[PDB]
Amino acid sequence: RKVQVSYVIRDEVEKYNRNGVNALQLDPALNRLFTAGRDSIIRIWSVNQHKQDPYIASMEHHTDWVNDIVLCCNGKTLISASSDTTVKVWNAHKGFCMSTLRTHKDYVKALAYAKDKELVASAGLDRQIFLWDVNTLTALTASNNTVTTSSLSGNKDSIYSLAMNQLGTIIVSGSTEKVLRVWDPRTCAKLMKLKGHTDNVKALLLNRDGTQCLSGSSDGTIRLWSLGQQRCIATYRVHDEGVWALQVNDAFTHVYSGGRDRKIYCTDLRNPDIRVLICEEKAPVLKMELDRSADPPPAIWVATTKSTVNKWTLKGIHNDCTNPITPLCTQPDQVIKGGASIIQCHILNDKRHILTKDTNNNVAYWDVLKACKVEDLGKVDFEDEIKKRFKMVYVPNWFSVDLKTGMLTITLDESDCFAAWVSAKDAGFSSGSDPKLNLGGLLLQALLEYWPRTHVKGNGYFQVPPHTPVIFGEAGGRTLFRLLCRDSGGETESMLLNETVPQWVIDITVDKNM
Amino acid sequence: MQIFVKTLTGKTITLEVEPSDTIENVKAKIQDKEGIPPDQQRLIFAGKQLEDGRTLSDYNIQKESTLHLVLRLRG
Amino acid sequence: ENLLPFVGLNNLGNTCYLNSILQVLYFCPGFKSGVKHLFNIISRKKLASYELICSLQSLIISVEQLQASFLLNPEKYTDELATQPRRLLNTLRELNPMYEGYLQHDAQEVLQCILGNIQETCQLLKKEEVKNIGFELVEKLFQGQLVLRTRCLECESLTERREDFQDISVPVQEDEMKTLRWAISQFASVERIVGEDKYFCENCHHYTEAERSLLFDKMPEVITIHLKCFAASGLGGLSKINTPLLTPLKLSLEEWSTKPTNDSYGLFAVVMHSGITISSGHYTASVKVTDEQSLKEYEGKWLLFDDSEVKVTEEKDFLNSLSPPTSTPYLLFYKKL
Ligand SMILES: [Zn+2]
Repeated sequence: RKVQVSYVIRDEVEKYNRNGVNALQLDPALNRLFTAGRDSIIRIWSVNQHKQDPYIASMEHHTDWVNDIVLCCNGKTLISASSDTTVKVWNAHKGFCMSTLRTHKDYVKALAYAKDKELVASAGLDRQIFLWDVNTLTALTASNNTVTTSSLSGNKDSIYSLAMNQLGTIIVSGSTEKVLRVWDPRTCAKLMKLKGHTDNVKALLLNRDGTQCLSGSSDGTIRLWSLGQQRCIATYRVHDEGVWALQVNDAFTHVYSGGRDRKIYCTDLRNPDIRVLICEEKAPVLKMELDRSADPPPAIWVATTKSTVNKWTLKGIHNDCTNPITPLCTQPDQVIKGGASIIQCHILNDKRHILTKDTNNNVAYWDVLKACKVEDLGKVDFEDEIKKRFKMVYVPNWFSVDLKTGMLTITLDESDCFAAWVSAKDAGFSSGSDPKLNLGGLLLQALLEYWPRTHVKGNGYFQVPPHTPVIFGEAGGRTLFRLLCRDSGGETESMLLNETVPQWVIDITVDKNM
Repeated sequence: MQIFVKTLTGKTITLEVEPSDTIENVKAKIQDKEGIPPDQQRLIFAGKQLEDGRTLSDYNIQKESTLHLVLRLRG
Repeated sequence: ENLLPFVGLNNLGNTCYLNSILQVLYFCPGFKSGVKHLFNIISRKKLASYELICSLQSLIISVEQLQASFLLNPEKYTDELATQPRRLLNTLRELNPMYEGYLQHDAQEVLQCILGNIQETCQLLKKEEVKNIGFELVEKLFQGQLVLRTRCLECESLTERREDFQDISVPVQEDEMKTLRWAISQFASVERIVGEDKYFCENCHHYTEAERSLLFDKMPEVITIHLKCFAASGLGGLSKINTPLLTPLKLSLEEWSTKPTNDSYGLFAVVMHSGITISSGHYTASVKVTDEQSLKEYEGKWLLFDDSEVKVTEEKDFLNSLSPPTSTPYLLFYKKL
């Protein structure tokens, strides 16, 4: 369809999450925690209570929410699922992206993993479920090795969760259709339809031999299923609002649940009515990852809509009450600190500067043309600061801003990218002459300044920061190709740019003509 | 802001607008999405039919406000 | 020769759009009594909305008098029994100059203009009285309270908007036969918003999938159903849909209500349009007699008002023409039982 150019205004290193965390993976051999950030960055942390700075690395390739991650191959390989419609394959030890799968056509929401087959599956809002052989994915070229997919059909609505068993013999999807759908991943054959839930199902777990399934649903219930009988064998109503996250011990006898009501419970499957409040988190729980160092898990890591990630200890579980008031725990055992998200954005009348407000009520002033921050203004009044900087000037709209990652993402579209002519003098530039500059055209040239095909470097008036992410996407989300501005001179990047840069950008950046 | 529009089939579509946008802008955005001429459109908000020349803030239309699209069955 | 005691309405030059809804308003339960009360308040205290109330009382009395003139000695009249509503047309021309001339117009649009102006009168007289039931006229007869629920499927936050409504804008076909149950469900039932048209969750700060539902909260005495008997392709470009819905006699909005009720509504009036295009056509009305003076030979039958003309059609014979043709339904009026 119609191809948009975007870029992110940010620092070269974003040490802290800038948004909530969608998913968690624990490498037990290296004591490393992976977080899948809503800020589009995956980060590796050390979980040694020794280290003063648990940050290890950021893995920067996605353009939107990272919704799920799966550590494969004894921690060598990470696979990620994002709202940018892609699945990416990472070297988890060195922290770089190796391949990008683009078979999904909407937000990819869930990943599933069959350890014994090195099989992963992806599913999203497009109602598709693709199956991927992990050993098959490392494809350097089209002759030595083309990656191939296999997919399942039947989902009548957007898929929100997905699980496989360890043996890779059962796969289950959860969706807004309120039925769980089951296939054999080996044959892609439909096996059964599990009916019972009255709302979306965002959490799924299978036991080791794929004979029982636990589902967590926005209707507030947890349901246990027998796959041999194709029926529900127990329903648990331990939450007040939607259940979004489930974990289970190795024995498949205690289930840990969390969701919108922020409360996290451990409930015994053999005696449902006895449930224990482990803690109440500070924000809706999105995902939980048990620490499995010991059979009775010593701790549980919890991801929420906040940028902080808390580890809660479990030492002291040996109750009676069905609706406990007092949480078992009150303070996290470890805390990985997060940063603020930009939650409000106003484009000024000059169509050049932006005022932001973040979750700390801090206000900043940015230069869209130079792709950078200008000054932090502290905790001033946001609307009073807007009215204070009002200038009676009209410039046609020529970009759009989005806050989906918590950082500033600027998008250019062919329809209005070239709408804003300004004079060199009023834009603060100097060569001398004072001709008329097109803002979108100069920016496009700065974004592709390192692309050799644009040479005869840059636009002659300003540069963007070299680390600026440059994104080529389809209208309404779907990323085609993403690179950093400085990397355009690469052999891989120049080939991929030639394949992805739309002719309406080529016109300005290559042919040098409006 | 994002407003809702109930089309002739009963299907809801979203429109990105601003409070200072005139009703003519909204009808032109519906023409972009539904191919219906603006002079042939009739838009109801909470029982009140919108008039050209006025803006969305004149009718106190906010985010998640629903406009109902109909036509003029002249007889 | 076989003349009827019910009064028609002269066509003054493409004014069947006005005559159709006026004949429906006359037969609405509280309308006649209500405009008399609003006339009696303006007659005490005190142009614009006041003139519209007087014009409405001028016509209603003119219709009531002409019927009494016929019931006294019907041998005075031959093959016609109708009155002209010129004062109401002139005030409407002053309220909206589009009604000037003699062009064709939408019946729903003129009903909205009349009811909306009467309500402005009620609210203007509420202020002039309180500064020093009647003014509840439009609100208890035709107007209802709607509840539009939007639920982000990401965070499951459910926001709400209360909007008033006087009719229920309803689709006729999808783009074999669709019932009215289907059609109201297209309006009110859950509608998932997905794909290249995603809801923007301000809490999530992200485009998300959403579930939208509309619920009826406060319901009035008359439920108006406004059918969208037309569609567009983009090819003047627009077209009428001649095939209508399967129209029931009894209606209940319990399944789309905010709270369980046992209120059932009964169809009593239908406004129809005849023509292949939207640009022009012919409006008529059809009204069922229900509930007081010796005229009970007709109770249960359907009177058809075609401008100055008026017929009596049978319950079964009219009901067949209402569903799949000649004229096609455009408005449906139900009333509480
Ligand atoms: Zn949300």
